[PDB]
Amino acid sequence: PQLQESGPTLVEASETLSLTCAVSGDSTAACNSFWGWVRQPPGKGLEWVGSLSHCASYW
Amino acid sequence: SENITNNAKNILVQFNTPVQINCTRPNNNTRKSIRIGPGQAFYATGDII
Amino acid sequence: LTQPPSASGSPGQSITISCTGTSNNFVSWYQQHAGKAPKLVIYDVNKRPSGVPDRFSGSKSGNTASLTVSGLQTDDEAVYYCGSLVGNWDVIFGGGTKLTVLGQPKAAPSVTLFPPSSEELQANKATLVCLISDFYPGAVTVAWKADSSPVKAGVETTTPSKQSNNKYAASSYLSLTPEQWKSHRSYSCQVTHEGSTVEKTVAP
Ligand SMILES: *[C@@H]1O[C@H](CO)[C@@H](O[C@@H]2O[C@H](CO)[C@@H](O[C@@H]3O[C@H](CO[C@H]4O[C@H](CO[C@H]5O[C@H](CO)[C@@H](O)[C@H](O)[C@@H]5O)[C@@H](O)[C@H](O[C@H]5O[C@H](CO)[C@@H](O)[C@H](O)[C@@H]5O)[C@@H]4O)[C@@H](O)[C@H](O[C@H]4O[C@H](CO)[C@@H](O)[C@H](O)[C@@H]4O[C@H]4O[C@H](CO)[C@@H](O)[C@H](O)[C@@H]4O[C@H]4O[C@H](CO)[C@@H](O)[C@H](O)[C@@H]4O)[C@@H]3O)[C@H](O)[C@H]2NC(C)=O)[C@H](O)[C@H]1NC(C)=O
Ligand SMILES: *[C@@H]1O[C@H](CO)[C@@H](O[C@@H]2O[C@H](CO)[C@@H](O[C@@H]3O[C@H](CO[C@H]4O[C@H](CO[C@H]5O[C@H](CO)[C@@H](O)[C@H](O)[C@@H]5O)[C@@H](O)[C@H](O[C@H]5O[C@H](CO)[C@@H](O)[C@H](O)[C@@H]5O)[C@@H]4O)[C@@H](O)[C@H](O[C@H]4O[C@H](CO)[C@@H](O)[C@H](O)[C@@H]4O[C@H]4O[C@H](CO)[C@@H](O)[C@H](O)[C@@H]4O[C@H]4O[C@H](CO)[C@@H](O)[C@H](O)[C@@H]4O)[C@@H]3O)[C@H](O)[C@H]2NC(C)=O)[C@H](O)[C@H]1NC(C)=O
Ligand SMILES: *[C@@H]1O[C@H](CO)[C@@H](O[C@@H]2O[C@H](CO)[C@@H](O)[C@H](O)[C@H]2NC(C)=O)[C@H](O)[C@H]1NC(C)=O
Repeated sequence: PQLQESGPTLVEASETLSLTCAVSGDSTAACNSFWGWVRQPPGKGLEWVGSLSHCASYW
Repeated sequence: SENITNNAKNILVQFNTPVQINCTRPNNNTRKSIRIGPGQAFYATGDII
Repeated sequence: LTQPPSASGSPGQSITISCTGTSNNFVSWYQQHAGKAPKLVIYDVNKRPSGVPDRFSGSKSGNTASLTVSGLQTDDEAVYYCGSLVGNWDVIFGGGTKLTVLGQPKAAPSVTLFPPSSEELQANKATLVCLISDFYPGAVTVAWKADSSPVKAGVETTTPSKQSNNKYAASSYLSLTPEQWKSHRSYSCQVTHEGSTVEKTVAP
């Protein structure tokens, strides 16, 4: 299982930051785990971004 | 009712307005589809997610 | 979640780092080597993952969660973060605890404070830099004050880095306006290392 991040390393202010992770060795369809992001500002602590999953319920 | 004063006979009722009822299976399931051949395949109940 | 800023130990000794604010059992700890990605060393409190030594054990008493590392070694030197589920689905992380398994010997930090220059004031800019070095462990918090009251604005502090002599060093940058620099006579810079603090002050 390997996670490879990709996208612009340099973005201008007030613009839209876009990043894409490419998974290898596992399926995003799998209901065993959620997929999201965690950002760590330079020389600072870990901050949670968010995660989602298509594996739903009846509502 | 077939016989009303008789308590042994059931009483059938007919509604005016229909009553909304919801019945769900709050278990999201999977099918194993195990192979008990030749040619036959049984559908087992897998784990509940 | 509140995680202690620093933690130190000699090889073979056992270290216990705490975390508070966890009302649930969803507590988890992480290990991040400097210049690398974080790795999960524990989950569901005490339970261990694959390829993780027995010497890492999680524990939670009351509202306090605790990690314990016995038999310290070189590869254990890193920053340790704790995290847990909160409320409905949100998750938070602590400030993290920096644990160092560096070679001997322990030593008090050293502070050298430089006031803005004359050429710098000509650019209508004022910046004071605190230089802290030669300390163990490698985690130090820095504070700023003006005359008496503390300064909460313009503070930039960065994670320390190891030197050639194996002693850690860090620098905090305070950028303000020249108006408030000439008005307030003295500027104090407080550097807190393992409880004890080291202070420096400069006035024009
Ligand atoms: C209960 O639990 C189950 C799990 O047990 C949950 O089921 C999961 O539900 C999610 C959500 O729907 C599914 O994701 C969808 O995937 C389909 C494609 O599915 C096929 O491919 C999957 C991947 O296969 C690959 O990986 C596997 C594993 O590694 C590998 O083995 C395989 O070889 C291959 O390499 C397969 O897993 C999948 O199999 C499933 O279905 C089989 C029957 O087909 C069944 O036999 C299997 O057992 C298995 O269950 C299948 O082969 C995506 O197409 C789909 O994306 C659309 O749908 C979602 C909502 O469902 C939507 O949010 C997306 O935006 C997207 O909708 C857009 O695209 C559509 C066309 O692609 C289009 O029709 C839509 O109108 C829409 O288009 C519009 O919007 C977009 C922007 O959104 C716009 O760009 C367009 O222009 C347009 O305007 C889903 O992502 C899982 O696959 C499924 N199964 C599993 C195992 O996870 C279930 O959700 C739970 N809850 C309930 C209530 O059931
Ligand atoms: C659909 O469901 C409904 C209910 O859900 C079913 O309705 C049931 O229908 C059955 C009929 O099969 C009823 O049983 C019969 O009841 C009648 C009437 O009994 C009542 O009234 C009697 C007299 O009342 C009058 O006199 C008094 C005194 O003055 C007065 O105060 C009153 O206001 C009124 O003016 C009472 O004697 C009687 O009380 C007795 O019975 C009670 C019930 O058991 C009991 O609780 C009391 O304590 C007391 O013991 C009651 O209040 C009965 O007359 C009739 O009896 C016949 O059938 C039984 C078998 O069940 C049999 O053993 C008897 O011998 C009798 O058969 C005589 O009459 C036949 C017809 O004429 C005749 O062919 C026979 O040969 C026999 O006659 C012979 O003997 C007499 C002397 O004994 C003689 O003169 C003749 O010449 C001849 O030799 C039944 O018990 C149920 O009551 C009723 N259900 C309810 C809740 O009421 C219906 O069946 C269902 N239908 C379908 C299709 O599903
Ligand atoms: C129902 O019991 C079976 C075992 O009889 C479980 O299947 C095992 O699941 C574990 C995961 O913890 C695997 O390590 C084993 O290899 C599995 N064994 C077999 C024979 O499949 C199963 O997980 C249980 N129900 C579920 C799916 O929750």
